[PDB]
Amino acid sequence: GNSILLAAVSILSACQQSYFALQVGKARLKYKVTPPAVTGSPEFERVFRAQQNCVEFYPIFIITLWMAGWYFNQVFATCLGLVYIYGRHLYFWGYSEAAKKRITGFRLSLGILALLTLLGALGIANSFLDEYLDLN
Amino acid sequence: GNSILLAAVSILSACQQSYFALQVGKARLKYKVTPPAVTGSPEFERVFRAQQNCVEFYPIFIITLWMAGWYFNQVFATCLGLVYIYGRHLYFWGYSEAAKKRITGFRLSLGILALLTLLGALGIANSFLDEYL
Amino acid sequence: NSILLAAVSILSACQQSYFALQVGKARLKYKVTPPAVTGSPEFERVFRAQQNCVEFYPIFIITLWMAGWYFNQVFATCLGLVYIYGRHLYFWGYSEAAKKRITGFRLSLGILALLTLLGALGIANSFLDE
Ligand code: NA
Ligand code: NA
Repeated sequence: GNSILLAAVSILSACQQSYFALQVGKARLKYKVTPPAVTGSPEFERVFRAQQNCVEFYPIFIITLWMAGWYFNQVFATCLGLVYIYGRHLYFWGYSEAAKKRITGFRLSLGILALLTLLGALGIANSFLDEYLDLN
Repeated sequence: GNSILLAAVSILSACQQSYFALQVGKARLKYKVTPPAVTGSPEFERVFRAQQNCVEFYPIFIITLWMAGWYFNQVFATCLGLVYIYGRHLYFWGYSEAAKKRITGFRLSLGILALLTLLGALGIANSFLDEYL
Repeated sequence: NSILLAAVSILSACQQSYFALQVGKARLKYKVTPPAVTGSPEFERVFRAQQNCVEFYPIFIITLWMAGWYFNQVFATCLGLVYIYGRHLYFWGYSEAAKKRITGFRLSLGILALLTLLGALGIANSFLDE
C-alpha cells in the first residue's frame, strides 16, 4: 500500500532484466555462437558482458531502492529508480555498439545508486534514533 | 499465514541456488578445472553456464514471485513458484548433459516468469487504482 | 522494525558495490580490455572472487531476511555481520591466491547454512501454527 510505487518500479526493472537476458539469446543466434560458449563473435561478448554487468548491480539497486523508498521517501526513490532503469537502458545498448559508448549509462546508473544508498542510510539512521535511542 | 507460503518457496528456491553453486565447485574436481579458470572440459563449461544462467534469472524470479504473491494471490503465485523450481531443476541437469537438452526446462521456467510478472503487474495496477477510491 | 536487517543489507550492498568496482580497477592495472574477463592470473582471481560473491548474494539476502523475520532479528543481524566479514576474507584471500580463499568461503557458507536453518525453522514453525 505504502510501497506500491516501489513494487511498480521493481516490476518494470525486472522486465528490463528479463529483456536484456532475451537479447543475449538473440545475439547467440544472430552471431552463431553455440552454447555453452560465450566467446567467438566480438558482437556477442559485448552484449553478454553488458548483460552480466546489469545482473551484478541489480540486487544492489533493489535493496537500495527499497531502503530509500521505505525509510526516506517513496516518491523520490521511485523517480530515482526510473532514472536508473533508463541509465541501464543507455548502458546496455551503448555497450552493444561499442565499449566506449557504455560510460554515460554506467555513470548515470552508479550516480543514482550512490544517492539511493545515501538516502537509505539517512532514513535508517533517522529511524534508528527513534526506536533504539528513544529520540522520538 | 501472511507471507508464509512465499517465504517457504523462497527458502526452497534459495536452497536449490545453493545446490547449483556448489555443484560447480564439485565440477572443478571431477573435470579438473583449477581456479580461477572456467574453461577446459566441455562438461564443466555446460555446468558452469547453466548455474550462471540460473544466477542471472534468480532475482527476477524472487521479485515477480513476491509481487505476484503479495498483490494478486499468494497460493497461486506459490504454486507457480514451485513449477519454476522444477523447471530450473530440469534445465540444470539438462544443460549438464548437453546444451540442447536445456530447452524444456528453460522454456518452462521463463513461461512462469512471464506469468508471474503479468499477475504482479495486474495486481499492482489493481492496487494503484485505489488512488481513485 | 527490521531496522537492523535494513542496516545490514545496506552495509552488504555497499560491499557488493565495492567488489564490482574492484574488478574495474583490476582491468586498469592488468590491462584487460572490455568485454574480456580473462588474461592476467592476478586479474582472473579478482574477477572470479567478485563473480562468486555475486551468485551467493541473493541467497544471503533472502535467508538473512527470512531468518530475521521468522526466527530472530538480532541473531540474524549478528550472523549477517559475520557473513559480510567472511566475504571480506574470501575476496582479499582469493586476490592473493586461490588457495587462501578457503577460510573466507567456508565461514560465509557456514553462516549461509545457519541463516538457512534458522529461516527454515521459523517458517516451518509459523506454517504449522497456521
Ligand atoms: Na532497454
Ligand atoms: Na543472482
